[PDB]
Amino acid sequence: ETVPVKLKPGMDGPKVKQWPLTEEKIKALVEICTELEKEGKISKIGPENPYNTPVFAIKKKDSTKWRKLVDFRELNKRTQDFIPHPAGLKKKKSVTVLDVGDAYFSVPLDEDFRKYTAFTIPSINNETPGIRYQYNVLPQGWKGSPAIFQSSMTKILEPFRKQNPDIVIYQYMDDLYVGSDLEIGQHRTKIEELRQHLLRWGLYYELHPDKWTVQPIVLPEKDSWTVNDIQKLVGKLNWASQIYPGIKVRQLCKLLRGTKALTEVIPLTEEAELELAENREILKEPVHGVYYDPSKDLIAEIQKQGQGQWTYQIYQEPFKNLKTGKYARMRGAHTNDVKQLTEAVQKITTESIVIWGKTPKFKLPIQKETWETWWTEYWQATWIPEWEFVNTPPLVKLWYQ
Amino acid sequence: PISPIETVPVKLKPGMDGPKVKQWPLTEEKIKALVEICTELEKEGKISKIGPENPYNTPVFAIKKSTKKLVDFRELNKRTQDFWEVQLGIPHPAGLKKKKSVTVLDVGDAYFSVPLDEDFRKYTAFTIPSIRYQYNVLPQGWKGSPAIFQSSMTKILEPFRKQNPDIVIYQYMDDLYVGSDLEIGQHRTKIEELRQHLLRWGLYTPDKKHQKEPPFLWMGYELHPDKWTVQPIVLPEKDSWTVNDIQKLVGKLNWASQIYPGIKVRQLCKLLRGTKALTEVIPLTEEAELELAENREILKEPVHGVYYDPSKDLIAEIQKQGQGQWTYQIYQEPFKNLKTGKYARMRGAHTNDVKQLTEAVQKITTESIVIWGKTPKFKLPIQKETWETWWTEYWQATWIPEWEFVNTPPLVKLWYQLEKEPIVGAETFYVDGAANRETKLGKAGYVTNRGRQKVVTLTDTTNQKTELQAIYLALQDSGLEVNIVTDSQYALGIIQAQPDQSESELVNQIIEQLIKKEKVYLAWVPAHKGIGGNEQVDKLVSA
Ligand SMILES: Cc1ccnc2c1NC(=O)c1cccnc1N2C1CC1
Repeated sequence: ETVPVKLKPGMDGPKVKQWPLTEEKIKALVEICTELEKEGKISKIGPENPYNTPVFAIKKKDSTKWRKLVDFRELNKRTQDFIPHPAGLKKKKSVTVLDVGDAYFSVPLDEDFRKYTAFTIPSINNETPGIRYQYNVLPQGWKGSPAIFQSSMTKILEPFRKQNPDIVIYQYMDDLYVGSDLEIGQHRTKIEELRQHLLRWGLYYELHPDKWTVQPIVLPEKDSWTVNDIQKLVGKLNWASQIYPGIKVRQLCKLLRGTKALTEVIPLTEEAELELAENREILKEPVHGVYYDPSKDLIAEIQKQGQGQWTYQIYQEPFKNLKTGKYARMRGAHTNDVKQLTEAVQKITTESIVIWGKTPKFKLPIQKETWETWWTEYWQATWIPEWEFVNTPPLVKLWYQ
Repeated sequence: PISPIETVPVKLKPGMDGPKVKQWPLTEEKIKALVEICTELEKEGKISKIGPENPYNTPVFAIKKSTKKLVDFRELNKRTQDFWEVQLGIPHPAGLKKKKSVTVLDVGDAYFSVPLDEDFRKYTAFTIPSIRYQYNVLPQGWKGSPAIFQSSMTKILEPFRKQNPDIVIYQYMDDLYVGSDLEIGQHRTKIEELRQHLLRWGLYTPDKKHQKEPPFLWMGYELHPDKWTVQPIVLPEKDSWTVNDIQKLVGKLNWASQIYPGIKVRQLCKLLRGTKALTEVIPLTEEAELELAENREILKEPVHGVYYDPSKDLIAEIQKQGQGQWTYQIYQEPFKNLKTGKYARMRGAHTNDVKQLTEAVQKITTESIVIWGKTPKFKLPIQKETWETWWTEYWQATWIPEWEFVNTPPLVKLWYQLEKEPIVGAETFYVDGAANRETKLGKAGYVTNRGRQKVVTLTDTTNQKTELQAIYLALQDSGLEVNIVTDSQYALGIIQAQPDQSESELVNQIIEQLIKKEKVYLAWVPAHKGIGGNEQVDKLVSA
């Protein structure tokens, strides 16, 4: 049978529109889509269905195979409401991620809700009308899916949980998060073990939580200080003063009284030396009393430092960061800000799941057109977060550098 | 011409309900026209009689002047559910691939040949003033007819498409362009197979005798199956020129700027200043007579292009045609263009050629992906070095697809660079600016390590305006090198961004000074703190 489902009061189905895709991506979606038609997963629809959501194709970890990906961000917000996230997982030692989108194909979708899932495959140069289809079973990427299929999920995970009662399994949309403390060899296998147990009903990258913190701010150490040098330090210090209110700068400012040359080297009094020492000592730890509020939204802001570096901060309330960090590089595409920014977005969303089990609202230092033209060329997750574009201040970065 | 095609289920918006509009009691003069019309119509299948059960009704008319019927369904439209948008984007010449032959079938009264949802069918009721009838096919001008017809059309072609994969069909409006690579006899033959096929499902199309001939005009171009052309347009001449007149000329010349070079409309455009009415007559000036001439010649040269060849690389080259303006062309064989265009001087709050060039590229890449589903290899008037230098010093994320340098002045460069560190032996100015928010009265100025200093009163100003002013002064009154320290993170940003183009008079005056200097180092400090230097100017620009 099929459990009924509805949109929230007053809401109507999405009517977003289809971005154009490259040739390579269209061909692939046709192959993929025909097959699913043969199997009765999807059905061509009429012009009497006015709804629509965008779709595209990605490559995964490394295969030559493509994966269909539908952006239900919108449909999800309009879908009605319906586990209690495991504090453990985060404190674990090694989490591997598995894609279970499949399981949903084995379940019928209440036909009244089906129209809402309509989507369209484009055609090059508009020579052909698009190809329209709507889902007949539970569709990957949708919010309702994981819910409606939990009764079955635990049921199958029932045994393995019992067997290994010290490994944590948390689910998020199409992903399954498994965490243990075993040797990174008998860990990698216990996983596979599941890969097979999981494959008896029918389905088919090592993270490391213990090192995700709120990295400390540092200050420059100098041989000899100059006016420029001091001014700069006062600038940064002043900023930080907002977080740590006990930070002082009366003694450092005193050294600048006058209207001197910018390069003029200045000697540090014993007073300034103290101020520094103290300030340095106040910054050896994150600020006090910062706690996660679940009746608010997670926010993530990112700065570009250059040379392949990017810094970020996840917070709920200004100046009270829950976590901060930096993402760089490891052997890949030598120079493509866009690729890097996408990757960075994925890394951050992941943690926000591991820890809090929800996605953060991004603030991207880039331009809409640039972002929308290319991000898909490098995406890799079954999920997609929310985001907006901005004009990064000057300090902000200088501060985190 | 009734169709054996399954119908599309329809419904009225939720809550809404069928029309029940009265029926005019017009003369029997027109009646007999209707009686007949509707009868053949009836026995043609298109309509059917009814009676007691259909309480819905829409006004029907009979029209004389065509010297030999018009039902109005507006009220039924704002009742019908919404349908899926009909293809709004359409093919562009440069996207097609060459053919041996091309024919265009004319799906005439395609509309009236398609069934109407038996269910929904009732609401299309209308009575002939003293017979009740019902529509059975898609009515002229009814909300869903376009959308529904196009689809039905799509189905009917499905098989045929599968079996003749080397054949290519384009549905548009009431048209079917079909081209191929077969021989002229074979091609003629296939077409006739389509006709019958369509004929098979109740959709009639004229024959090879009553057709339409190549080339075909498509949004400005003339199309042959082997190549395309742009009909040389005409610019009338006369004494009388209304504003309206002049506006139109500008429009035409403007579109041709895309295809033809050296087209200009400035002096011809500076002719609408002040105009009081569209019927007003502006005396054509001289430069506006001279320009109008140069354009006429240039417009006499014919322009020929070619189609797309899937087995060849795509390549775009761009040019700096003056500030904010750019030109581009795309080809596959040197000299043989596919398409070319122009981008009007985007004008912002502050940018530079490197930033601008970046957008042009982006726009072209978006364009390309839609025409060909690919992106060309770029050839640009910029140094690879210039690009690496900007890439690292800029905060926003930025990128350019594979490209290669093409020395071809004017190249696009950076008009000035900021020092990464302060300068030894250069004067040092501390500048400030303050303005009241209730009176908008302000003060700008500076102090230096060389004794000197200046202040300046302002009117109708603001915090960011005066703050920028202080900087201009300093830049203005000094040697070829300088160290400048301001407390406005606002003004820092604008400049840190090495802008070279802007709409603000002041920003430009500054950009100019900046281009001049030999070395410049801009520095920032918190405002209103103790910090020496800053607390001097702080005091002088207050009152
Ligand atoms: C107007 C139009 C729009 C889209 N495609 C075409 C046409 N018309 C043609 O004349 C044509 C010319 C060259 C290549 N394809 C063409 N055809 C395709 C059908 C063979």
